[PDB]
Amino acid sequence: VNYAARSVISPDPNIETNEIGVPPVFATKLTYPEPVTLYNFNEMRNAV
Amino acid sequence: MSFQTLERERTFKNPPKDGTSFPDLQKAVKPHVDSFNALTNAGLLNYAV
Amino acid sequence: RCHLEGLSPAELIAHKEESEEMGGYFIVNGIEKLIRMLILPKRNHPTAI
Amino acid sequence: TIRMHYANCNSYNADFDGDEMNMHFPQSTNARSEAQFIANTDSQYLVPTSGDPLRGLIQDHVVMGVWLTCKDTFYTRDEYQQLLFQALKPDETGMYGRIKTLPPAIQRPGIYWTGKQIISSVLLNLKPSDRPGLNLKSKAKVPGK
Amino acid sequence: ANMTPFSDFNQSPRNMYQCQMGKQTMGTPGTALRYRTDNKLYRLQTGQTPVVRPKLHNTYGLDHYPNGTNAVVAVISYTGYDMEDAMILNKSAHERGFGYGTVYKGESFDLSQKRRRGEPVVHHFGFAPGSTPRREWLQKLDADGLPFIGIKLEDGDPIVAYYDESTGQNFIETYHGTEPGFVDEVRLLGNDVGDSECQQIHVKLRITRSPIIGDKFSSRHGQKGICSQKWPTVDMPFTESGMQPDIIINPHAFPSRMTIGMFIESLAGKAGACHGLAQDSTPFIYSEQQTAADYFGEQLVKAGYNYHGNEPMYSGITGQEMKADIYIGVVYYQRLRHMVSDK
Amino acid sequence: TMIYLCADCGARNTIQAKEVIRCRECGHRVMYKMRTKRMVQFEAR
Amino acid sequence: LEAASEYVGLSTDSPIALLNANLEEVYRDDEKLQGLDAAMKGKMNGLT
Amino acid sequence: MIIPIRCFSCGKVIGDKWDTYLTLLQEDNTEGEALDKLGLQRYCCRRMILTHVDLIEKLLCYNPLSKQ
Amino acid sequence: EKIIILPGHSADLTSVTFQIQKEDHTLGNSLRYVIMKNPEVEFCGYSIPHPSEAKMNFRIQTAPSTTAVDVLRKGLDDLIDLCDAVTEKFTEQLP
Amino acid sequence: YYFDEDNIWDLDKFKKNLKVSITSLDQETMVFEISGIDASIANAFRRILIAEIPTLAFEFVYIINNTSIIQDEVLSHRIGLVPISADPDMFKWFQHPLPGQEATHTDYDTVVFSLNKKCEFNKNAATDEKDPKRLYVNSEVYSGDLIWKPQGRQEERFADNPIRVVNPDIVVAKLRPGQEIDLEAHAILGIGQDHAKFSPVATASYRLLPTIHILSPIEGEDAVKFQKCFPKGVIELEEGPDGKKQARVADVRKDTVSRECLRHPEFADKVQLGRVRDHYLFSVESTGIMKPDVLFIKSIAVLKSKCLAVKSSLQNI
Amino acid sequence: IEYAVKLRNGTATEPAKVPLDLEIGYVPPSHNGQYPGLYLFSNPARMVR
Ligand SMILES: [Zn+2]
Ligand SMILES: [Zn+2]
Repeated sequence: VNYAARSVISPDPNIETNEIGVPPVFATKLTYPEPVTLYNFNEMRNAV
Repeated sequence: MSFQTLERERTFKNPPKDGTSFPDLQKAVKPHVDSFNALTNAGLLNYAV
Repeated sequence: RCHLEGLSPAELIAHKEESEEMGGYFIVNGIEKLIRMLILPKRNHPTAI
Repeated sequence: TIRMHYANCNSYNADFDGDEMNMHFPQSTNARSEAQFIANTDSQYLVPTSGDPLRGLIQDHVVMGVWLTCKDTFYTRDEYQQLLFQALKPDETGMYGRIKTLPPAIQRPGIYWTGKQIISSVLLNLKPSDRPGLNLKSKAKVPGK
Repeated sequence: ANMTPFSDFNQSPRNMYQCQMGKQTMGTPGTALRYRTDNKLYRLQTGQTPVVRPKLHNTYGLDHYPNGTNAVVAVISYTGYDMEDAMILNKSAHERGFGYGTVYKGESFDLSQKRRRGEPVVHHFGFAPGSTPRREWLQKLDADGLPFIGIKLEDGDPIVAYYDESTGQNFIETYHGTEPGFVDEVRLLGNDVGDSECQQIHVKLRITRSPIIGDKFSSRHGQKGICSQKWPTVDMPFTESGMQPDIIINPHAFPSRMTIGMFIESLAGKAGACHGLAQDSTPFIYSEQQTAADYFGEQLVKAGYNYHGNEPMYSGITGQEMKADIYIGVVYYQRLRHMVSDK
Repeated sequence: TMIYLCADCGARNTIQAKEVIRCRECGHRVMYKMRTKRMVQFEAR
Repeated sequence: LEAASEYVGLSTDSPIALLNANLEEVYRDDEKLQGLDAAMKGKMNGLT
Repeated sequence: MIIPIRCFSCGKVIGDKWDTYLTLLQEDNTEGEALDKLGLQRYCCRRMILTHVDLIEKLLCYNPLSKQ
Repeated sequence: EKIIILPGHSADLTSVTFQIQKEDHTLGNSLRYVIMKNPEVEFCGYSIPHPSEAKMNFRIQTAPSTTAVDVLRKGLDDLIDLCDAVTEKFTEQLP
Repeated sequence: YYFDEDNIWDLDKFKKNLKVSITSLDQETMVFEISGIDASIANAFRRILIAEIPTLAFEFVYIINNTSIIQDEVLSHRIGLVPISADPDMFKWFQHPLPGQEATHTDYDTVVFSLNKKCEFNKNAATDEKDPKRLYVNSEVYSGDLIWKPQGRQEERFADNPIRVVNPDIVVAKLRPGQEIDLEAHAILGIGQDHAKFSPVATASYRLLPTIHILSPIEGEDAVKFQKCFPKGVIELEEGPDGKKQARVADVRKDTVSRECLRHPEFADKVQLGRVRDHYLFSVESTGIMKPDVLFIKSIAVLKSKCLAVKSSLQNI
Repeated sequence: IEYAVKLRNGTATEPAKVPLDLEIGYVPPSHNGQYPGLYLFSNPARMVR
């Protein structure tokens, strides 16, 4: 499958039980689409 | 026991030209190279052919 | 049948092997291949099955 | 390398010695929506072979729990405030304006809160908007003897 | 198996793990590395002799070939990160030169294979008569199509330059590894008896690999872990003397594994380092009449520290002492080999 | 032309491209390249 | 010794030769060994 | 390889404190306590210049530019 | 942005969360100690979201009389006076 | 909301309760007692000593030629680790290069050191003695050869105190005939929290003064045992005409918390070991940079400065 | 054993009567037991400790 990374995994107690850490390489490299509407144009502007 | 260091350093600076310092590594490799020596000498190939 | 048997570690470091070279490996294309020892039934000893 | 919390561990059945986990990312919005709602970690709190809970706090947290709940532990003002706050961590999780505390279990001649008082303080500061207080009686693991 | 101190205090599965996993330490594969064209070699920049060592470890002469380092391991569950078999790594020690791995990847290039058939030897290394790009080619590749010695390479960049004779247009092959590597030596492997062109190059890339979060470490009893957070040096615990323990192991990991041999090793190390001894730890020496623990403890109380091995440690972030004392030993952490390539 | 090293004898051999590689005195069949003067920077980390 | 000699049935002061001969009779067959080990592990688990 | 300047746990400098340690075992007939004359009181900065393999002097005898 | 007030502050500015950037326990702990010597404060504890990113969440709950900003100001002045006393005695010690 | 009414802040009472004494002070080591200070301030003083105060160190290293055995990145690292003697406040900070990166050096920011040694064969050696100090000239690349290069104004700025390496005898690399090292190291200012090589003081740490008190006075040979447990000097056997032998705690500052007694079966009743909660015993051993007096003074100075910083940036709001 | 420990030290070496490597294989008799045949083995490609 595309859009799916993989790594060896260390523990962290500080984040949450919900949340998961994501290293910078996965963040900067894992992409997903976002439609652009009236009210989040500002965010996508900053993004690009 | 104590750290053999002065022997280590003196073997490092000028390697021993007499005999390989740690003989038991050779006695560990002994099986293979002795089988091959027994190939060449001690008449192994000759008997076969 | 090699040119290193009995050579004292000085004559080894003067060549390009490491002092306590142990030898025992056939070299093939540069990847030192070796014959694992296997285990066989006992020689000549008439056993039951 | 990614980072997770101890809690989920006993579910994924990893020892975190250096084993590795696939991270996926559903692209569209239908998929991530149904995922976020049906399969959000807390919403899988009961393993479905039986009813018993499969998540939980683990080794350090549990024995330090036996050391904090124990009646022999007393905290002053400074340590109590600091510890309660470290437990809550409001802003990043959110939801609250100002934290509320309990009065000290023993007061004179020095003000010393007790540990179980702090576990109760946490249970309070996560109280829902208007839900009546919890009550429970159930056997612990460490036998009393 | 013999060179695992106190090998007779461990639950045999753990001695089995430590055996099978010591055979993969990132240790010194020898001393002649300039003349080894092997594919992937690992060298541990700063290894040192174990302070606890079974005398056979000197007899077989391993000291030529050390495997790992000696870390002041404080058994403690303080950071909170080091649970579930992981551990920590004191950042100051991690930057002052703890196990500082160096990978060697020697990749070879052979124009002999790529010629189709028929026409004679065609391709050669270098810059064919004609122009060459300036932007990266002339930066890296010297003049002979052989790269500058020691220039840092990034994935998208050439390593060797060869050209067909017919088209006369230089081809290129880039460094297909995805991690900044260096170049140490390039060997122009002559073909044979003689009278031939350079038909093979051998470029030995020296990747550098410091301990990155995930790089497994291991004591000599089966406690393979992960470097989890690289905790800052000032936020670590500390004793009445001042030594920040360099690597924090987890207490909840010793039961359910039966590696009490490791605690014994801690005692032995803190004894050996103090006086200047090399504590003999061959299996089966110390019998039930007098425990090994008692002997090493006599040694320690001689040196000045507590007799069970304990030591009083003040925490780092609060400044007050830990109510109960803590355990500090001197263990041998033969670093493992699984860090970034696998991950 | 470049400068190399005989692997065994260690002698500068100055071979030019499209040539018979060999040690001009040894008969050996391997040559290392030598590191020239080059300005590289490395952070002290 | 007590448990084993009891399972085979001979006394504790038994003759060594007859004891050994019985034992030899014991573990050529294999089911009697399961009996012996049941009894022996019984006594040992008691001691433990 | 070379002595690990600035020992791991503490921050003391021990670079120069090996070539003057080695010529104590060498010619003073002393034991491992020799290093105590060097000013190493802890036992972190003491498991550095005691049990360090100087594995360079066995490696520098490999110059390719031997000229011999 | 050294100190920025996080968005949970009550309108009365009675329960504010300072967020000091580029700082760790080194100042957080001692500042908390000095603040707790102040009677009119009800709650003052410090935390860190994640040690990698150097952000220290502070937090002060105060009595209705004085707002928390003035409390922090006085606490910082008091910590400075503490260091003043320490340096005074210290530099008196040696010649 | 409960304050206990004895925790009131009062600068006069605090300043009066505080006491400092300096046991020993040398050019390198300093041991002194602070007292009347709560734990957190001791933790802060220790932290600022280790982490926060600045000191020059070799950040960048430009190699022009390095054919030595030692890996190049290893050699740059190990050069960086050496310490340099220059009062770190005579310089400014280094504005780090964002894009637009080259023109980022000035005479106040960075100082340059340079070394170069080519190990050439020494022929005067009679026989084979691989010292190798005698077989080869310039064999061991020392630290003392890192000879500073003045950059303009600096030649008169630091004329009174030359910017030199702290220890002229550290080993940096090792050579044999034929190879060479040639490089220049750019040294800048640094804050220890980023990297350890900046931290001026190697070892700065404290102990809470132990307290030994004998509940029931021991007798006779047990006096020998009790003197023998703790290290020398801290336990005297009292010359008392009544009876024959007892033991009392002379001076505990030398003692370690080792807790040897409490293991004994018979002693456990007779002695406790506690800790004076407000007596703090600092030890600070410098590395090569500055007199530890200046270290501690500048450490509390740095705390003062960071408090001023947060104070002003608050005053803005 | 006797002739071997003689062969090590001073006594001259004649052809070894019984070679040290030999393992004399006495198989005792017993009911329902391994068949008893005295086994005097003298070949290589075995294990010897
Ligand atoms: Zn040649
Ligand atoms: Zn140290």
